[PDB]
Amino acid sequence: IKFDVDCTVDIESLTGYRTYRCAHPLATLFKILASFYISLVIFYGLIC
Amino acid sequence: AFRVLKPWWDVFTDYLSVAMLMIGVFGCTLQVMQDKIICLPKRVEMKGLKTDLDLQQYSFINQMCYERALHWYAKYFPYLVLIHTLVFMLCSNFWFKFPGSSSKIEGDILYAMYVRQTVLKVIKFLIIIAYNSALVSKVQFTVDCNVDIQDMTGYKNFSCNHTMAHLFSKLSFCYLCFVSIYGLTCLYTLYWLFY
Amino acid sequence: AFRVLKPWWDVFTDYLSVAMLMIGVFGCTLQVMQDKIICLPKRVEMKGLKTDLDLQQYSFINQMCYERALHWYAKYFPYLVLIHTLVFMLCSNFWFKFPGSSSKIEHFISILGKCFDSKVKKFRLHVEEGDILYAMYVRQTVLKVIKFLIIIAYNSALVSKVQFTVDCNVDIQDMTGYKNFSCNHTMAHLFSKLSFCYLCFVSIYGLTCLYTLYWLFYRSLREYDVKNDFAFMLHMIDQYDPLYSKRFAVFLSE
Amino acid sequence: PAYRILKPWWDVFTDYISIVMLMIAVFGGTLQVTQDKMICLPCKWVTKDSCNDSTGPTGIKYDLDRHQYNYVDAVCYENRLHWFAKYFPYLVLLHTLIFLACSNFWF
Amino acid sequence: IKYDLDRHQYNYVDAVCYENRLHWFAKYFPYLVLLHTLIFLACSNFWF
Repeated sequence: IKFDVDCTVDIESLTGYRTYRCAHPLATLFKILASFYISLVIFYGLIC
Repeated sequence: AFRVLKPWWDVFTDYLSVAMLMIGVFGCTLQVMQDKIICLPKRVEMKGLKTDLDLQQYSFINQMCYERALHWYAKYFPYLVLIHTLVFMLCSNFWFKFPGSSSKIEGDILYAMYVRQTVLKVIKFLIIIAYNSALVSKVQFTVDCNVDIQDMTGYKNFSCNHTMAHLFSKLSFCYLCFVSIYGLTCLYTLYWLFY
Repeated sequence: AFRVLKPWWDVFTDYLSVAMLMIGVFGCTLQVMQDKIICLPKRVEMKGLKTDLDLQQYSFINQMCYERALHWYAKYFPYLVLIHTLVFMLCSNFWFKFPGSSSKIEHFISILGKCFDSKVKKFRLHVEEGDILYAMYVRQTVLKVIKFLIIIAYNSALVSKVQFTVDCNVDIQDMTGYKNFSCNHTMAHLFSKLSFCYLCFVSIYGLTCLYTLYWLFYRSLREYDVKNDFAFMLHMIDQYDPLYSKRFAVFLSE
Repeated sequence: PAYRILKPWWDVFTDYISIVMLMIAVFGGTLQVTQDKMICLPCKWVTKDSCNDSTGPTGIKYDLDRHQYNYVDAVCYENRLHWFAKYFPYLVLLHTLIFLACSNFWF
Repeated sequence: IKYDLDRHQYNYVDAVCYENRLHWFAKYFPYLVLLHTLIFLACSNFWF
């Protein structure tokens, strides 16, 4: 989960460029939720 | 075992926690739907000031400045409020939920848990205030970001405005008030355990 | 302990409060979703008037002018109504959310039901030692009158503040190239009529409170024999139903 | 029901934990449904399939209409975004559903 | 590259290509699933 990715999707015949840099606006929030979920899973596993 | 055992202050704290939860849910909904930052490049009868930026470039600038510049308290305020209010409700109802205490209420372990719950709530009030008071002023309706997006947008300095901040300024402040009253109805409880 | 305790004016106040809360929630929803300000630069067969402004620049101007120029009352009328209605409802229901009155009224309803079926000696000892409940009700009604007066008096002036058209002179130059902007608040003309209906509801609420003032300050309900608390709690059920007083007065008689 | 006596304390704690996990799965799922996009800009100067990144400033012109930006966003989001970034809430929801199924299977 | 197509032309071509050359099992999968589950439920609870 990264905020920015680089894709070489390789479609020049449609757009005309080689590689693109893209921002994933929800990446930070998804990382926060992933950490929260793994903490909850750790508690669940300890109890189990 | 749910209605007559609640004293006046417990019910009033429950009402305040419900109000705080409602405010947190409203803030989270606003953050989900109508939370965005509008940016412009800083340094380019009267005519316009065209900067020849396509819409996708403006969106990229908005997201870069939003993720990098804005302080995390402004971004993640409603989730913090929701977590704190949920923890308060959980620790208030824990005196009923716990099976060891639920069986007895329905040894002196029953009272130590209440003392610990009151201590935890007081500590929560103190630690909530510790950063809420010092970070409420952090939010600003305007902001200035210098982000390394040149050679992608051609600019380096941007003036942005965070639309929700104003309402958040009217929200967190009011939320802080609902903390203080709650704190009283918390501290009073602790006093009844010691006075 | 639910139906017999509500005089008709109390039910009218409850219904008006419900309607006001509905209006407040509707206004809050409209503010959240469809509240926005449309802005244009003031001054640059007919043609266009191209100001060569990007969409992002237009949106920036919109947000700046909306946050700055638009009046605070226009921005916070729904939440204002929400808070006032919540305070009214909380004040009205606090008389029964309070545990002490919950202990008093529960016993009063038990003894009233027992007296209807066909403790009173202990009742006239433990209950007649009050009179603070009559004072509490009087103070709550006075507080409601205060709120109604303050609301109407200060709202009748600021209601005219909301306007469809609006003007903003904001230092957006060197970012957009203009300084003066003409804008419109799309839902302002709807907010005007919404606030007018809210004012009418509050006025009827205040008139109901004024009639409750007549009921509370015309015949000195402190005495009726019974003490002030028992006389007040008898007058309440008498207002709810004139008959139950006759069936309650029996057990007092020796 | 009166089965509340058959649940030890840890079972109640796991029920609450599963409820919280389900709540965050629903939240992360609606967020992923209604807003999850990629915002792509092409890089003009490329060095080894990577962005080199090297009298006021004037904006760069890529000469791409909006629909081409949408298409490149869709393609990049489909291909060069790791599945765990996209399908995190659905995996959380599936794991919580099977945890709840395990918890209440004997009932 | 440039195609000199306004936004509405893109929307129209999207609509046409979506109606014509997208396999129906992609468009109408959820409706088929809903129908099959409804008839499964009606089979399970017909006698009751």
